[PDB]
Amino acid sequence: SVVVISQALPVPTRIPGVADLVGFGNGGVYIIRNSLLIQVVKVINNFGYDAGGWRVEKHVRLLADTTGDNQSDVVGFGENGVWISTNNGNNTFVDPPKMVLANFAYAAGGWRVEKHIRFMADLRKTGRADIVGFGDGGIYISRNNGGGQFAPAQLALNNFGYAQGWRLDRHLRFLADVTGDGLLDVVGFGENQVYIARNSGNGTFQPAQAVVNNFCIGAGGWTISAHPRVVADLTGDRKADILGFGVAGVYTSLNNGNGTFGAVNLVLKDFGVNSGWRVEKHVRCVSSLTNKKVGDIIGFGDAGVYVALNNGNGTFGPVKRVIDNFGYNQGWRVDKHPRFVVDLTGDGCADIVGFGENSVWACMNKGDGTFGPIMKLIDDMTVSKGWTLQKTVRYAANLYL
Ligand SMILES: CC(=O)N[C@H]1[C@H]([C@H](O)[C@H](O)CO)O[C@@](O)(C(=O)O)C[C@@H]1O
Ligand SMILES: CC(=O)N[C@H]1[C@H]([C@H](O)[C@H](O)CO)O[C@@](O)(C(=O)O)C[C@@H]1O
Ligand SMILES: CC(=O)N[C@H]1[C@H]([C@H](O)[C@H](O)CO)O[C@@](O)(C(=O)O)C[C@@H]1O
Ligand SMILES: [Ca+2]
Repeated sequence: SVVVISQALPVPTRIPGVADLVGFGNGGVYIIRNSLLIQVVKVINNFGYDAGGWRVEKHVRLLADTTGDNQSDVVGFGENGVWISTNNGNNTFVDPPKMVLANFAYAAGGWRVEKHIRFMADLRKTGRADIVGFGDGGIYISRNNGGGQFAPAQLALNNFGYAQGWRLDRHLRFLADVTGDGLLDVVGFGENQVYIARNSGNGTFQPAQAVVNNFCIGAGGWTISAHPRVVADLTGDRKADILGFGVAGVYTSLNNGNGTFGAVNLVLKDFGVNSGWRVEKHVRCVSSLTNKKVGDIIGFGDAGVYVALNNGNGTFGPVKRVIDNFGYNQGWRVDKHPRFVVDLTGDGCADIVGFGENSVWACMNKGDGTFGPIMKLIDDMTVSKGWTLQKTVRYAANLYL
């Protein structure tokens, strides 16, 4: 697959890759490096609930390469600005973090987790992540000029902001390449249309264009509470398509290749409301599970994990239950046990990792979208070791390649 940044998954992971696990726990930052030694290493005495007073409801914590060396850094949008702990290359990070910009923060700019979105993204092909925020006035960017130097925030576009009516309980915003030039464009599921704003590569986005009159709360009755939507390449040309988990099942609108979109089609009669899928019980993902390197469908359902494989053109094979685990029936809960679909083995076919009640578990893809047995990774970064959704943040992330 390709680099798409979403609200649900603001830290993209590489296909192929051997993703690491990163936890912002009470006591600070801990990593599990993907390797022959599986252990938890504490790396930063900060960015934690107790270590610095970091709060899920006030602050944002991400990973991103802010230097251009393909190593991920820790990035926190704190009370009064943006703090970065850079990767030292050896499973250590700079501590204390450095405050790079007095903006995009609770008390510097009036940023609110419940109103605004903050990402890091290399928006100008410099190799380094710029700060990008969907704020009040529109989209703001702080340019990453290297050496830890971030420029004062500049308005990238006067759209997709709270002022323009954008709401986290109604609407969705993504960064994804819809043209194939490698620049991440805005894709926004608004009140009545899906819009794109083309990335000009210079810290600005072009005027919004409506591309589809569906997939929205006011067009087709798509709600945040029942009908998740994603953007992902379903054909293998590196250009992002639209995919929605609706009522009858999965609908898509395919990119024509130039960032305009096709008609909306029902392509699979599963993974929707009518087949019993529920945002409160289940996790629904699109990731590459095969050597076709396109978006396949993965659902963590009741009885286990279900998969429908993309034929390579956005049509799908039959739904198969591939693992009898990680499901609601096995006690896995959306509010307690983070589950990710990411490559942990370097073959290009995404695997499964789940932060369970007692242990972190993984289940590896055989290379063809079928899976091996469940494997216990470590007894840490779990509910029973004091990690909750309300006080901790957990990601899969490529710290290195
Ligand atoms: C959340 C958010 O967007 N904050 C931004 C605000 C709002 O757009 C305006 O306060 C809307 O009135 O504008 C700034 O120029 C500012 O005043 O500091 C930049 C800041 O980062
Ligand atoms: C959330 C959302 O879709 N906002 C869009 C709105 C709404 O469609 C109107 O509020 C409907 O009346 O219209 C705009 O032209 C605007 O206000 O600049 C574009 C903006 O992106
Ligand atoms: C969420 C969802 O599945 N929406 C689907 C809707 C709704 O079923 C009806 O609009 C509700 O009355 O039906 C469509 O034909 C439409 O109107 O666009 C396709 C769309 O994908
Ligand atoms: Ca794999």
